[PDB]
Amino acid sequence: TVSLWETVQKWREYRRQCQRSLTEDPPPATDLFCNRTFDEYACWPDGEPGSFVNVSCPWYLPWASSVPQGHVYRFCTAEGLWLQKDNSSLPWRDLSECEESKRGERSSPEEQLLFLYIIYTVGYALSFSALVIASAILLGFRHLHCTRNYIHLNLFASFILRALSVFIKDAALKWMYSEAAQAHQWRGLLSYQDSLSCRLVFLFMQYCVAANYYWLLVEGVYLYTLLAFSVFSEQWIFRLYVSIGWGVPLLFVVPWGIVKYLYEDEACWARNSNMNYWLIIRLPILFAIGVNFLIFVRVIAIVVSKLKANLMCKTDIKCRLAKSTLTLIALLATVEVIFAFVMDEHARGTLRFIKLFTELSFTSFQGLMVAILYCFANNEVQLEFRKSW
Amino acid sequence: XGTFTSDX
Ligand SMILES: *[C@@H]1O[C@H](CO)[C@@H](O[C@@H]2O[C@H](CO)[C@@H](O)[C@H](O)[C@H]2NC(C)=O)[C@H](O)[C@H]1NC(C)=O
Ligand SMILES: CCCCCCCCS[C@@H]1O[C@@H](CO)[C@@H](O)[C@@H](O)[C@H]1O
Ligand SMILES: CCCCCCCCS[C@@H]1O[C@H](CO)[C@@H](O)[C@H](O)[C@H]1O
Ligand SMILES: CCCCCCCCS[C@@H]1O[C@H](CO)[C@@H](O)[C@H](O)[C@H]1O
Ligand SMILES: *[C@@H]1O[C@H](CO)[C@@H](O)[C@@H](O)[C@H]1NC(C)=O
Repeated sequence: TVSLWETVQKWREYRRQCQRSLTEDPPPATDLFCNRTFDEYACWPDGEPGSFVNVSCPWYLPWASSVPQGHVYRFCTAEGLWLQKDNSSLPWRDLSECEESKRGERSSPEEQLLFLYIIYTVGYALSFSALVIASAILLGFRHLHCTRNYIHLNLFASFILRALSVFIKDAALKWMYSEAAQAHQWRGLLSYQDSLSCRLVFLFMQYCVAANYYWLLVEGVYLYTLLAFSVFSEQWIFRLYVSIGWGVPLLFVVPWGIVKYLYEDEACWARNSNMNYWLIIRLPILFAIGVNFLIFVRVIAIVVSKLKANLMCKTDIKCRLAKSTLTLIALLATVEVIFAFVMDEHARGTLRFIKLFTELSFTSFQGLMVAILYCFANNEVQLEFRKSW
Repeated sequence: XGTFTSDX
C-alpha cells in the first residue's frame, strides 16, 4: 500500500528528473511548435504541429503499474500553441486510461496501523467515558472536595483532552485518505494542506499529549511529596503544579510549532523529518516519563521500608495490585520509552510494531485505569456512593 | 500518536 507521503516523495523525484529532461532535450527541428511544459501531472515534450504527443501515465501514481499500457496524450496545435478549450482556460489533456486514479484503493496506509487504530480508539473511547463519569462524580460531591481530588480531576481533564485531540487527529487523517480529499488529480487535499486547520489540530494534539505526560509527572511528584515528606502540603505547591502540567508542555511545544512552520511547513506537521525537531517534543516527554518512573520506583522503596512488619489479607490484595501497576508501567513502559530514543532512529520492523502496540494500548487504556483507580475503586468513594445510592 | 501519524 503506497502511502500519501511516499506518493509525494516519488512525485517530487519525478519533478526533478522531469525538469532535467526539460532542460536537456534538444530543441525541435523547426520553430513551428508548441512548447514542452511540466503541468504538474506529466512532462510534456515538444510536439509536431497537428500531431498527438504521448507520455506514459506518470509513474509516481501508486497504481501506475496496473495500467502500464495506458498513456496520457496532448495535442500540439497547428498554430504552435498547446491545445486548450476556449472553456477550461487550461490546456486539454486526456487522462482516461489512468482515470482509475480517482477511485482506486492503491493509495492506502499500511494495514497494521489500521489494526492498531481500532485498539487505541476503543481505549480512548472507554477511557473518555469513564473519565467523564468519574470526573463528574468527584466534581459533583461537596463532601469529596479534596485537594488531591482536584489534582486527580486535573489529570482526568488532561486524559479527556488527550482523547479528544486524538479523535480530531483520526478525523483529519481519515479525511486525508477519503475519496473526496483524494480527488482525481487531487487538489482539495492540497488546499487543505495550505489551511491553518491542517496544522493547528496536530499542534493541539501535541499539546494534549505533552500535557498528559507532564500531568502524570505531577501525579508522581505529588505522591512522593505525600509519602516521603508525610506533610499536608499547601497551595503554593498546588499553584506550582498548575503552572507545570499545563505550562511546561506549552514551553517546549510552542517551539516545535515555530520550527514546524520554518521548516516542514509543507508536511502539515503530521509526517516529520529532521529527527532533532521531533526530539524537540519527545525529548522533554522522555524526561517526564523517566523522572515519573524514578519517583515511582522510589515510592516503591518507601513502601518496602515502611510496611515491613505488617501483612494483612488486604495487604495481599492491594500489594499485588501494586505489582500489577509496576509490571504494567514500571517494568514495561519505561523500557520501551527509554529505548525509544534509539528505537525510532533505527531498529525498525516487527519490533516497531510491537513497540507501537504496547505504547498505544498502554497510554490509550491508562485513562480508564486512572478513572477506575482514582475514583471507582477508591474506598471512600464506594462508601460515599452507598451512603445515598 | 505523533510517531504513528508519520507512517500513516
Ligand atoms: C498518442 O497517444 C494515443 C494513444 O494513447 C494515439 O492517439 C490515437 O491515434 C488515433 C489515430 O491514429 C486516434 O484516432 C485515436 O483517438 C487515438 N487513441 C485514443 C485512445 O485516443 C497516438 O497515436 C499517440 N501518438 C503517437 C505519436 O504515438
Ligand atoms: C455481599 C457482600 C458484599 C460486600 C462488599 C464489600 C467490599 C470489599 S472492599 C475491597 O477491598 C478494598 C481495599 O482497598 C477495596 O479495594 C475495594 O474496592 C474492595 O476490593
Ligand atoms: C485475497 C487476498 C488478500 C491479501 C492480503 C494481503 C495482506 C498484506 S500483509 C502486510 O502487508 C504490508 C505491506 O505494506 C506489510 O508492511 C506488512 O508487514 C504485512 O503484514
Ligand atoms: C515478523 C513478521 C514478518 C512477516 C510479515 C509481517 C510483519 C510486518 S513488519 C512491518 O513492516 C513495515 C514495513 O515493511 C514496518 O513499517 C513496520 O514497522 C513493521 O512492523
Ligand atoms: C517557450 O517559448 C519561448 C518563446 O517565446 C522560449 O523563449 C522558451 O521560453 C520556451 N520555453 C523553454 C523552457 O525554453
